[PDB]
Amino acid sequence: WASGESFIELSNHKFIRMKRKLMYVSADATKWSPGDNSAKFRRFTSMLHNGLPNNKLKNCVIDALKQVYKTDFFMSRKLRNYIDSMESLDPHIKQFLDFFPDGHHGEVKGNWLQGNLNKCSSLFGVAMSLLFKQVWTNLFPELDCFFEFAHHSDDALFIYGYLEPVDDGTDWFLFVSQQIQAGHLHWFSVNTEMWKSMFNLHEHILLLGSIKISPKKTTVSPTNAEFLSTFFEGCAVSIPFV
Amino acid sequence: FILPSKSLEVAGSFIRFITVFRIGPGLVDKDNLDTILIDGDSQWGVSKVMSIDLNRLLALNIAFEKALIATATWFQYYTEDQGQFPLQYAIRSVFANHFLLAICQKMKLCAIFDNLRYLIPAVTSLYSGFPSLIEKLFERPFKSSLEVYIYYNIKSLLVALAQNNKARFYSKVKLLGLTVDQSTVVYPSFMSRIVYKHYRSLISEVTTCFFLFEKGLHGNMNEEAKIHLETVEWALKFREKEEKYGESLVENGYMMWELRANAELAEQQLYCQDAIELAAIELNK
Amino acid sequence: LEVYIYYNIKSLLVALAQNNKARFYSKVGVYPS
Amino acid sequence: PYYIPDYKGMEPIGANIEDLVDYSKDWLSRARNFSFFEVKGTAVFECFNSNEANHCQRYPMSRKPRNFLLIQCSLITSYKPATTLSDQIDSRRACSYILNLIPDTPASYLIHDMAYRYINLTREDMINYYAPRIQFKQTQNVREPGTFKLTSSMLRAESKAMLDLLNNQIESLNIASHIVQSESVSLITKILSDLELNITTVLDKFFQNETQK
Amino acid sequence: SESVSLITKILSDLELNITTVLDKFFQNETQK
Repeated sequence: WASGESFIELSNHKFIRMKRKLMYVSADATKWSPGDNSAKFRRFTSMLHNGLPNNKLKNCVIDALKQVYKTDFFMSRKLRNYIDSMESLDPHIKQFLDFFPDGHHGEVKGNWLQGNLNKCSSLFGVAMSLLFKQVWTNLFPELDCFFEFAHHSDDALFIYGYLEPVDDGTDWFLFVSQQIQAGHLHWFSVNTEMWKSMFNLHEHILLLGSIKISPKKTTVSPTNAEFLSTFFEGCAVSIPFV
Repeated sequence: FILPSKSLEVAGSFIRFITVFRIGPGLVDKDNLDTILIDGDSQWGVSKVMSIDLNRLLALNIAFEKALIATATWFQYYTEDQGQFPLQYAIRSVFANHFLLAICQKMKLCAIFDNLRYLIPAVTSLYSGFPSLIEKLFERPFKSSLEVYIYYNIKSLLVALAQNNKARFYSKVKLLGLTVDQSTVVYPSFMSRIVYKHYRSLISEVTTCFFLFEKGLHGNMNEEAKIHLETVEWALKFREKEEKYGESLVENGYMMWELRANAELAEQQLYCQDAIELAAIELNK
Repeated sequence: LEVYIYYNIKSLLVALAQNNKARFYSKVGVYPS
Repeated sequence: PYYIPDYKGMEPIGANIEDLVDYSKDWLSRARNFSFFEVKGTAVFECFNSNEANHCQRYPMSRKPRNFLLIQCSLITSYKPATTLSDQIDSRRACSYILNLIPDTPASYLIHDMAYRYINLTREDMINYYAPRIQFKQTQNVREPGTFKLTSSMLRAESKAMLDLLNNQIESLNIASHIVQSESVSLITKILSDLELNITTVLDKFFQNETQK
Repeated sequence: SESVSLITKILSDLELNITTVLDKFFQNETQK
């Protein structure tokens, strides 16, 4: 996609040249995070298409998800023994002990506590990313943008293709202003550095499904041999031999 | 000199000892000795009563082997990077560094190297979330001089790595089978005077240093209270959202019109039913 | 270059003023390069 | 034979993609802040300095950098692995060396007392001290091999006080100061420099040529 | 910050490695 060139169509049968550029985002989107609602999977499996003729297995999966919703967290013995002494740090320790009604076990909801739902969560993330792709394509039918991703275990790689002015002239800015004043309010976020708006919309749409791109440990870089090579090596090897 | 102490096979016990040695080149820190007994042109330093546990004792027992293994790993990685055997100077420098890191097993250094593993790529890329990773470095107090030395090295290395992003220019390279416009930009070693060609070798150096710290201190009570409090805090946040927005709405998820009329519902631990349905449709396609 | 030299001077002098005073009035040290 | 039960399931709801498109139009119409920060080189330095200031504010300062070297030692020559005979010879010479010095601190006093007690052990005690348990026999002082008993009579006042102390807040170094960083880098640089001074099948071929060399 | 970063980059780039009896003391200490 980047090799080719994009030309936009102004109303009076005119063409504006554009330069296609890419920038990649690496993130651990499907990595289990402590703040997550496992209940979001119930409607997903209610609507996901499977070749099965009936709904017995799908409904059984939904019922399992319902039962795994509420979990009884238990305080480890070492912490219980230790907490009986040195309670100088009263605020947070007091809140933590208040979480336990009887001082031995409390109720945890939503969070599924590092349970093995890797493939389910990754499939959910793929679904939400395809949703963002569809929404962005609907948003700017005129613009020739681009978006492709590929998960690997707990990682991801979102590639955003965007359009930048070639002549550095105001023709692109003039077109954007005309679109804005014509009623297309959303074009305000496209004239300068549209890839930022692409990523912001993508992250917001993911947040609509409770997925949160971590503000740390996510790197975004343009086409770079070293960045891609390190991503692919990280994909290939899981444990350092040392 | 081995003072009496509780038996090391009872958990939580310590063995208390004290060393006296002739002052000379080696693992000598003058300011942390108990005293230096002067003599006739010879000074004898005597340490303080130092108590170590079984984990630290066994870690000290295999310090030489661990340092040698880490040095050989660095040797292989250097040859893979450059293509030529390193000079004896770099070899001896990294052996000294690995030996000193294997000697001093402390939790602060382990955390520091763990964060540095993810700090290096965060300053190599174009944009990233490096401020949070930097803030992670200042969570526990700096107690000894080794920690300050390692912090100073990390700060210099990170600033140097981030400075390379001011000279980014577009070139033409062939990836796979297509010639594309990439954006290129030194990579100073962490424990020598050499420069690398790929920053992945820098990351490998840092990772090798991170794994010189035994997993025993990786499971200290200070690191278990952390996960307990994390789970409890997130549960309490879920309860707060539940009581503010009603249990049914949190557990079942809001609709589109609720989000458009509120816009504060778009948050972690809250999902939009319409969004899940639409994503299921998009994947069904 | 002038700004960098001034910044180094400022840091060194602030550190010396903070430190050497306590390392002065004990009775009748460490000075960074 | 078993049959999967009925359960409940869920019924679909009307989800309009165009509704999401309208919401996204409204969202993108306004101004939003990118959640990632551009790496600059000045920005990382500013972040480090700001966090240094915050760290200094959060913790009380300390002026005593605590110990890190758990076993302080020194060598000038090659080291031969210690055997039992060499252990006996070296313990004798070490006690002779210790008996010359004058202790200044309670730990040094205990050091001197224990060296004196070692030098004042009988021949049978020394034989059983270095003997294996197979040949080991109970004596008056060497209760177990490689150990000796030491009652309170031999220890002086300082050693007894230090033993009494043994038998029975949060602060960080000023990371932002030039003096602390310079002293730390100088000390660890000296330690590392002293740690590099030189001391006064088919795979074997490549091994000896490249790695062993 | 920008000035100190630039000058530190220059200084580090300048440090990078590139591939009678008085004479006895000189060659032993200063020349070495």
